[PDB]
Amino acid sequence: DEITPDLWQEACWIVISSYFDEKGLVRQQLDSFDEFIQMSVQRIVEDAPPIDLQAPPRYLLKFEQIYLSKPTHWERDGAPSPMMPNEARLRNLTYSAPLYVDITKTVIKEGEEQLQTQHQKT
Amino acid sequence: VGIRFCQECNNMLYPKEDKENRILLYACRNCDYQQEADNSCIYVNKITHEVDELTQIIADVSQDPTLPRTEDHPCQKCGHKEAVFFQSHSARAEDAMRLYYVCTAPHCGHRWTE
Amino acid sequence: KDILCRLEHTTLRKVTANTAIYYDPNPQSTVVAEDQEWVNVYYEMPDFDVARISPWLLRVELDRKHMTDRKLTMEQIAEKINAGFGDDLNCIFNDDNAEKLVLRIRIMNSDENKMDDDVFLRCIESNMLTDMTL
Amino acid sequence: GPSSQNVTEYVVRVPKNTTKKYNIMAFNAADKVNFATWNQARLERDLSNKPEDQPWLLRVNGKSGRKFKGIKKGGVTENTSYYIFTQCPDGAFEAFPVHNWYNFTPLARHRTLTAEEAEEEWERRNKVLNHFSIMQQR
Amino acid sequence: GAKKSAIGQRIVATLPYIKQEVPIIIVFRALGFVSDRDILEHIIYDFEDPEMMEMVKPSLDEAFVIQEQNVALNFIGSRGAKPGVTKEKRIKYAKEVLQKEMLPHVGVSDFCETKKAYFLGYMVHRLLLAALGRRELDDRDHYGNKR
Amino acid sequence: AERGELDLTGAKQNTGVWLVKVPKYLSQQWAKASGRGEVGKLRIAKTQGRTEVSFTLNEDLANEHPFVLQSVGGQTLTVFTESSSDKLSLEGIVVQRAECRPAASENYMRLKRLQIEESSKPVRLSQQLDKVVT
Amino acid sequence: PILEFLEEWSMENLEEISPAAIADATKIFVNGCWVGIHKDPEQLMNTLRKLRRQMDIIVSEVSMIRDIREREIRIYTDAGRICRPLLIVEKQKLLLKKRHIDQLKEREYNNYSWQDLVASGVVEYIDTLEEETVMLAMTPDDLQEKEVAYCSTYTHCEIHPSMILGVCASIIPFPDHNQSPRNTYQSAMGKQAMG
Ligand SMILES: [Zn+2]
Ligand SMILES: [Zn+2]
Repeated sequence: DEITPDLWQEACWIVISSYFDEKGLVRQQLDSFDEFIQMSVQRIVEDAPPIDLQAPPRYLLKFEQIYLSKPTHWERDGAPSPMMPNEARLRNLTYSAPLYVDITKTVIKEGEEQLQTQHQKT
Repeated sequence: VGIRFCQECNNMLYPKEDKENRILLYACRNCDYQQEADNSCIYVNKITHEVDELTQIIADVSQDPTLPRTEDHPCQKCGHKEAVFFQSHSARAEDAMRLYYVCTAPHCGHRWTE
Repeated sequence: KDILCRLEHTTLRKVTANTAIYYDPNPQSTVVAEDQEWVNVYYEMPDFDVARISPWLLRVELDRKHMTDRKLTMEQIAEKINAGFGDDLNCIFNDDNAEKLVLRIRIMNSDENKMDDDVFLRCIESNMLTDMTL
Repeated sequence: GPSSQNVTEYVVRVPKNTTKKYNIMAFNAADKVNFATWNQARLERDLSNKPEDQPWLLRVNGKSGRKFKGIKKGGVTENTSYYIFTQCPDGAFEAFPVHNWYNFTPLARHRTLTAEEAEEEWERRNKVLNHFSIMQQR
Repeated sequence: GAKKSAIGQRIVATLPYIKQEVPIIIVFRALGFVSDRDILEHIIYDFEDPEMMEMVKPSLDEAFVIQEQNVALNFIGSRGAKPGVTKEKRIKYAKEVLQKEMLPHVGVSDFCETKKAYFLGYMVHRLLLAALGRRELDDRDHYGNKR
Repeated sequence: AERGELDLTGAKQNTGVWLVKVPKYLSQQWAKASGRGEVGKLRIAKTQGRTEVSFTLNEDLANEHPFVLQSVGGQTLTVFTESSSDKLSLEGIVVQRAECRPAASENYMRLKRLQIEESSKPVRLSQQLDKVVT
Repeated sequence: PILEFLEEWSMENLEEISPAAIADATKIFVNGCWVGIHKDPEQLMNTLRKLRRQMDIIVSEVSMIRDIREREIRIYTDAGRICRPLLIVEKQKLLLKKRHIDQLKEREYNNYSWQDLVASGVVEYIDTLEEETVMLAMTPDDLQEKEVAYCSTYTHCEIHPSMILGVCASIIPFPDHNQSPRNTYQSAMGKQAMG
């Protein structure tokens, strides 16, 4: 029915315990970065004006989609390997994720023809 | 007090006097438009400005949940017992302590001060 | 307290309640109805304002409480204005018995017959309410 | 009579295409524009290009009448639209979509200070008096 | 000064990329609002409030010399950080500043000048109410004002 | 005689027109079924001191909308057109203004979500990649 | 979503009104951009709050502030606004009932959690600006009791007043029994301790 004053002390700590079970304490850091990668990183790439180049052939570069791989480390031999944070702390590595962007290149040579090529995951 | 705008260019009308007849005229600058003035007063300022906050108080404050309510001051126009009371809220009020009341009843924007 | 009143800097801005600039060329028909009863007393025996006077007129209202608190009356204030500006400003004022202290200002006859006749009243008003010291 | 309590219902009709596109032209309440005195009127694009997305100029009775500049409404309503409904004798409303909205402001017609004259008179701002004199001189 | 003390307090706008703050009415003129009514309707929403009216009087008198949008744009451009070698460059420069640099959150499209005039009208209105004491001044420490 | 001349017959005949604001989905269905000419019916009722208007959408097109009327004295609005033949005309003056909204509200919040969902689909987000690009 | 929704609620766009209408209507601002004006701010605010509590079109972190004496409604959807959860109070009664506590006790093997309290409209996030418009009960056991009659219009209630303390300040026992400079010195020493 209703929370009586004798149960409120127990009731409010249940509500708060459920808050910290869900959100935790560092939620501001984690949610701020999640939004940055998921949304801000993509908005910046789409908002940037397409590169237009003129000699006279005309070239246009349109950045189109961002992909972000799991944090990966490349050994001296060049073999990529998923980097565990403990390895990053131990080996003084930088815990970084490779960032890729799809790019579509279109070129016009005033010959009523356009060539469109897409560089996937550049 | 009242401000007049030129009917031709909607610019401000400024006070003028016709040396030919010595009557106040509201003449438009940059427009050669003139109007026969009727107020005869070109400027007035109140230094003590004892204006009543009742003119400034808005009837919608009756909806503010943070304002206190009293049953001891029933509205004169509707008899509603609950009223919302608060202070001046204007910096020009050198003695901003008196209480202004507003009727809590809907559509009754009556305001008064004790 | 009398010494305090003589020491404290007092300017017309402290004693005036409100002020307004009117246009009334005929003093025998003051735009302010209340002034007609007392202004005609001066125009019954005019001096330095017989021949001409500026139709533009500045009216000031003085708070009886502020005036009496400072032990000031319209008499020395009018004299102080004429002492500071000379006869350039014809100062005319109602009797102390009036419900409100009122003073009327017009530019001298020879100036009407020094920057301007109309807007200059705002300079005078603002100057009287700022730099003039009673 | 029944006019005080009349009730009517009319079918709504929306033509698929029209030879003339419908636009809204709004004027400020203080302009008190009157169409009876508009013996002639012109609506045309501005000359600043000397175009499809540029201001419009409205002139009435040639040069003798009032002049106005029409500006397109910048804020579009991606989720809302406007339609004009007109009374018809056949008992059905014809609705036209508002293709464009233009707000018109009057343009004063007088010898406004040119850029050169304003540049000249600007120095007076430091000590100008009796502004009427500046227009009487000009 | 007698002339200055007679007009009193006046409003100036410190626009971006401009060396000296321009009179506020020049910006409304530059945005294309010609008559004082067109400008005041954006600053004073209740003409029956003579106190606000007396506050804008000196701002109008200072800008009186500039009665044309192109003249206002030329004036703004003349004070720009990049002085235009010609009136057309000055107007285009001033137009670019008002189009993109001033109040970008309100809009940057060619027809957003109406929204910028209302917001600039509101900025002046807020300044008038503060000077008239009808609203309390904003507090820098208030976390509602922080991000 | 000029390309910019407007045919004022709409104004000369004092053609009065009603300006109505409607949702894009509502107008989208009307535009889709525009060729039918049977998008719905508009009902108008007036009383001694009150009046009400509402629109009912055709069942086949949906597979009551009361109108909120607004005064026209606050701003003078007019309707004009541009012909494909490069000839302008003035159709009339807005004598009444209203906005169309459905009678129901709770289900409308759902329909708004439906429109919002369709409008959100183009919002591209950075995709996580399981394996590095070789 | 807010701007699109406000168009349905008769908010008049600035470019579609005469300045004479700005006198009585309330200004609606979104992220500080003046979007338009509205003639019935009370019904609008009630609708915005109802949608936010139901999470229909407005997310939990959007704050709506109505400045009654200023005829302004400000809606902030921008980032960086600090906010905190508060229990909602209606008709001087908490919206939180024993059914919610029982469901929260049975948190595991039930998947009921904090997100269900927010979705149920039982608790909502109040930012520092909206807090100015809020009348906040410190505790339901004493602040909203009809006998106190201090205020009969509480809008929200604190969950627990100790949640005003931080991480290091939450480690002090009985901080309400210590001189305020001593709580500050401990907050610093707690970071310098060993464990
Ligand atoms: Zn004029
Ligand atoms: Zn009442």
